Amino acid sequence: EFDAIKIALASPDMIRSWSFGEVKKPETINYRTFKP
Amino acid sequence: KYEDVMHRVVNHAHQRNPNKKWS
DNA sequence: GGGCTACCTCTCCATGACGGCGAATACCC
DNA sequence: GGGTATTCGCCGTGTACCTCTCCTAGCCC
RNA sequence: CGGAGAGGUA
Repeated sequence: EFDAIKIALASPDMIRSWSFGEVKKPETINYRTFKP
Repeated sequence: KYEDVMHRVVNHAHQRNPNKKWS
């Protein structure tokens, strides 16, 4: 499948390529409904 | 209507000496 | 006592390891 | 300033397992 | 099925 592992610094554009959406609130789930 | 679970989080290391590390 | 709502950062807790190694100053001309 | 000491800061310190206990504060009701 | 602590085993 894959040869050698490469490691490098994390560019901000590369981090935005990893992601799937900005987190903006510190709340996690609700506990009244367990849906997040 | 929030009962945010981060106010229910168990302090699961409640017996550790405060000077120990890595946890 | 206890059920509902939530920290959306305040002070002295501490105090009995030792070796080693390397970096960041201290100093002596 | 150049080489040498001295303090200061980090890293580390044996494996596998078996029981048990213990997990939230504040407050205005 | 989450991690700490205490004791114990070799």
